[PDB]
Amino acid sequence: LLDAKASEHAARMTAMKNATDNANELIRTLTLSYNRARQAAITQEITEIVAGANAL
Amino acid sequence: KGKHVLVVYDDLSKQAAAYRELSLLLRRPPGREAYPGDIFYLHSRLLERAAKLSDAKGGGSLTALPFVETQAGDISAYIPTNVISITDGQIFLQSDLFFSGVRPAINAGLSVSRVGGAAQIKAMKKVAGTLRLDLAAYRELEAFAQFGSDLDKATQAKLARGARTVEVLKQDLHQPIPVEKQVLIIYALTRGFLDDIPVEDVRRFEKEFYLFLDQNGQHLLEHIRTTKDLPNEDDLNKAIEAFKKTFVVS
Amino acid sequence: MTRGRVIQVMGPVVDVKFENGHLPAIYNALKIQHKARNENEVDIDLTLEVALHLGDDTVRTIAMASTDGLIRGMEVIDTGAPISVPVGEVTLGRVFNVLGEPIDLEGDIPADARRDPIHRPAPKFEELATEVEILETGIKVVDLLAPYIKGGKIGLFGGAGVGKTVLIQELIHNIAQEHGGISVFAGVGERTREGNDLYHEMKDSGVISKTAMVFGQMNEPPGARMRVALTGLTMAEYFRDEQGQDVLLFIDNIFRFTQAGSEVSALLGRMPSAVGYQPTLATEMGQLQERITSTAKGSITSIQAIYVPADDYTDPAPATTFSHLDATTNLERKLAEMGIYPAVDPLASTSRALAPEIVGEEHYQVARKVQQTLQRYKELQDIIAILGMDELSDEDKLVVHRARRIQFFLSQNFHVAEQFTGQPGSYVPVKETVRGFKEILEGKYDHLPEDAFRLVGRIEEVVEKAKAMG
Amino acid sequence: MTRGRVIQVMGPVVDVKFENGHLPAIYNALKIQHKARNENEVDIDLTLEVALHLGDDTVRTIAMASTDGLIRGMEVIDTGAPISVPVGEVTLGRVFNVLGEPIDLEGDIPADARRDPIHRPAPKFEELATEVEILETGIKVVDLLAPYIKGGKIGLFGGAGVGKTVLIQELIHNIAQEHGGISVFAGVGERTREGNDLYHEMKDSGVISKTAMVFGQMNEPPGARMRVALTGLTMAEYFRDEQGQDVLLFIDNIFRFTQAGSEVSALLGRMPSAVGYQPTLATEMGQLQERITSTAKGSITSIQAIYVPADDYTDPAPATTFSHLDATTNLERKLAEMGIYPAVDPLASTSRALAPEIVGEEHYQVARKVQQTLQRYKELQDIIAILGMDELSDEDKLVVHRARRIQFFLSQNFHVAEQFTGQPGSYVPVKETVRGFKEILEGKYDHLPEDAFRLVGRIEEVVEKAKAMGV
Ligand SMILES: Nc1ncnc2c1ncn2[C@@H]1O[C@H](COP(=O)(O)OP(=O)(O)O)[C@@H](O)[C@H]1O
Ligand SMILES: [Mg+2]
Repeated sequence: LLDAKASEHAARMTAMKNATDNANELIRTLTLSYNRARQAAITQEITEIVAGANAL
Repeated sequence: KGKHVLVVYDDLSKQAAAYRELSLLLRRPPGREAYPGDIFYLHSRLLERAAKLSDAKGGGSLTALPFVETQAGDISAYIPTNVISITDGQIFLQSDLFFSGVRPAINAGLSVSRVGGAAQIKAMKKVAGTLRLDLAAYRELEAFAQFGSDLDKATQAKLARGARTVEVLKQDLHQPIPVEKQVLIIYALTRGFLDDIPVEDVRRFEKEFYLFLDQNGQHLLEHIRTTKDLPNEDDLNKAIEAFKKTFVVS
Repeated sequence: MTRGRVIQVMGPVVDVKFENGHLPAIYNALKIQHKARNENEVDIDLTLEVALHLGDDTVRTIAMASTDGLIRGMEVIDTGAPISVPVGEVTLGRVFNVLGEPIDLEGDIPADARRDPIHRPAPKFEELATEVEILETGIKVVDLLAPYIKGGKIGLFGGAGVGKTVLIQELIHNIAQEHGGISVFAGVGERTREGNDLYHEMKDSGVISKTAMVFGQMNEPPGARMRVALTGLTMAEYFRDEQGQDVLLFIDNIFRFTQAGSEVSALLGRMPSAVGYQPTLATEMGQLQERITSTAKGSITSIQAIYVPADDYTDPAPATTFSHLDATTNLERKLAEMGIYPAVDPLASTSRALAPEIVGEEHYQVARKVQQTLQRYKELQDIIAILGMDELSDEDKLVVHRARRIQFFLSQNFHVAEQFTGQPGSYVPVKETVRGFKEILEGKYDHLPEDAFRLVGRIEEVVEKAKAMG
Repeated sequence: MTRGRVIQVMGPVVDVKFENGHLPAIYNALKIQHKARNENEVDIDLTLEVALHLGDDTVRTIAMASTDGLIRGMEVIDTGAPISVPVGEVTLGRVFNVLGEPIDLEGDIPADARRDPIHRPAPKFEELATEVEILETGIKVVDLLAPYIKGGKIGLFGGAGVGKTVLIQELIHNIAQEHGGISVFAGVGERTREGNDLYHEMKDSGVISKTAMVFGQMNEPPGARMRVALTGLTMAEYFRDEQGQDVLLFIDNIFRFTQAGSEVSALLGRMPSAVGYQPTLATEMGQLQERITSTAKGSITSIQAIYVPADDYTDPAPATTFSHLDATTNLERKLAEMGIYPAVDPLASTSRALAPEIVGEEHYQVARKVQQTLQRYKELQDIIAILGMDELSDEDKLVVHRARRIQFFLSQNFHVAEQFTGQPGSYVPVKETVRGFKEILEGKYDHLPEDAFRLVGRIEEVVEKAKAMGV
């Protein structure tokens, strides 16, 4: 029983570490898309403002 | 003239696009997403003309069901937000719910009716008052119960009840059913009489219940359709028990 | 002589040409009253507000109604003053439009009644009050966790189902009963059926006898949607200035006020702002809000329901609006379902008046302890969830036991809704609220059932209700 | 007779001034034919199409060829009618340009043949037909989850380099060989190499004896790309109406039509739309799409390829086209990279013919179950990525196990892909597809490795591949 408890704790620790690594990778892959979308939004907004100004 | 009218607009997004094109061709200054300003005024003027006239005006009524089509399930877009800010509610449909076997894929969490309660009969109100709480609890628990392994007794009971309710709420295309039979079926669901029925057997249970009511218990349907209220609880309970006894559980 | 001609009609914007040396001033009102000359023309009775001086003796105006049927060359008369609305006791119990014309079925206002201009500069620095004062509302939740500053602006958040109309009616009733002041409602650009329902509810409850209402619902043009709030503000300003009493001003939705100006800006001919709004958004909002201030005599305090589209708090209109608020009240559908009326959220609501040097050290300590206990209970509900099924220390049980009592005691019975439930309702002073919550925290009543704390009012009402229950 | 004069030249847009009271109507064709007066001029043979009336006897036109060499003051002739295209039995087996001049070097069209105007109104409401019937294609995923319709509109959406051309070629190879009617191919804005290869393919296969082609490829100026689709459509309409035949219409990248429209729109003097497109994007596309309909006299079934710019499915040009189609297949780069061919989305693709009373109760049930299990697998993706398979419940393991095999079995080997891989290809009947997917759903093949389902075809080929691998 004692050996089983020790093994359970070690396995949970390893699983949590792997989960943290996967979460960090997902975070960076999402930040790339966030930057792309931010650039696209800024471009669209400035284009709309300039077009509205030129319309007059 | 004192009559009741129902109006359905197939797509207000097409109207918005056409109005934007016309305004741009007339060389009016564009605004957000090239949509001209007063794009909200257009839809407000259109939709605000539907009303329930008072008794002095003849008592007529016009109800409208505008449609708005979204891109990739984005409900926070310009036209969807403008239309949502005008109407008295919204019925939201989702692709994930559509393909998960749930038709007509009503999203209960994101749907709301600002006239609810007053727009229901007494029986339907007193039967379906708790259904929103039931679905809220089911969704909240199911959001994590597939891995949480909490397995508390109350959580298990709530999950089973919510799954049975979700199975009940499904429907087939071009298959309308009377309001009295709806009242009876949600009554049976909420009272817990079908809590032992398997989920896969729930739909066949509902079909057999409608067939059984078509033969016996017809006076309950007549009473509901004549008085807009539930019949005596004991008679309805014993009829439900009789149908449950004669039902073959698979 | 002093007449003009229509030269351009482009939706809500109409251009009028006057003779040299007779131009109308900005914000003046112009009337078009044309009779059908034949069967190819229609009758028109339209009002225009002067906006710009375009030069060459021409003036650009915005219409207060529909411009369908206008013909280039119609005659325009100048009223010589901005739009004027009647003020006084005659406005109480009536319903008006943006032009000050009654829209109910009762008689018209006599032509000799006093009328005041809509546009007015805000009171200057030397006239305002030199200290913060607290408006006693009589509602326990508001008076404890989010005091209403007298003369300040309060933001109200909440959708359908919650008791927003009930809260409004109760506030009007309590203020008129205790502080002796009237209330004013301004329906700026919202649902007509909702406005009608509110009117009928007020008429049934009897609160209508001490209020005036102006409706500019979303079926009206932006010209009226811009000015309805200002008409209501002038109606309240009369009572603030002459009668010298504290009054209430309710605005149905302050976002539509900016939206209408944004709609008309493009046709007026101004360059677009950041998100398509008008470049004058901040100054327009300031000129509207800064007239709602407390002075030496009387004051105006405003409850403004605010709608944030798509919950985007970075939008320029909510961003500008939030810079004027002093308090905040959030209505919770969860509390409404649990039955804890007024369903005011005890944690989401905030107020800058909750300071030790304003409400008092005892009040501040009681409020802070209540907030801490409620936060702990909210955390412990999650801890009860996700495993840990009622396996917690003794202090967790104690704080949950206290928190349920506090949450149920936050509920209160109202003077309104006594026609639905035979309970007469109560008005609970802030000292009594503080004392009762202090006693509950101290455990003086920790042995009582939690059901006895619901809809009681004062602290004793709990003990008599429990004794009656047995 | 009345003549005009060139006023302005700005790229593919030309201004022409006419005598008072003799302005040409909109959509008319104008001809410029100039002979070099001296050594500092070039010969010109160009045609124009009227677009706008600018006032003061001025007309703004669109050129169908390069405008290099035009000089302010050249003489313009008005033909008095829109672009006229030869049509009839002559067009079969020939290749034309946008103007209707053969480019196959196989002779010249007689000068007295019937020619139809390129612009005409759409068919009326009461002239339409609404019969629904399944068009069998031999592709497993198309036949299962999104059946095609005879006489309907079919769209194939996709990004750059995903397989739209391959799917078009496979559909041609599967349908056009045995259709027995008349086929029309319009390659608007596509590769001249692809056009030449496809022409040689029909010449080899003998199908060319019953088809007509108009290319107007991507190297052309926007004027030709804006009208080659109508040039093909008028021949298709003639064959539908006069002879009452059944017509196959293939269009490659109908998005190029709207792209050329947007390119021209800026110079015509219109306010830009949301993302730079023309304001008239909806109506211009509607006037073209609504003419491709099946009527009482005849039926036209059209398969159109649609390009998605930058893989953005919310772009206005792809977004507006969705309302005109009956069955749509959505190709995905994510599926393409994994190795699934065709890389069609099993959930995004939809068809109006997928009903219990049309395809059959068993077919409908199998399709619904497959979509449900695929949706569940898609939902589990985030948890799989974060925690892994270890945290799934017992039945979720089974859901993933079935879903991976279903997704792999949805792939197929194509006849047209033999020259690049050596796989002979397959043609799977819909009954075999339904039976195989039902067997997979029932758990009959849960023991086989998932790689055995990759590119086989029939369900027995899965067993053969697994046994060859050593199972
Ligand atoms: N069934 C298939 N088997 C193998 N490769 C394929 C298949 N379908 C498409 N491809 C790949 O797609 C590419 C051709 O894409 P193509 O259709 O020209 O892109 P687009 O849709 O932009 O025209 C080829 O390189 C080929 O490798
Ligand atoms: Mg291609």
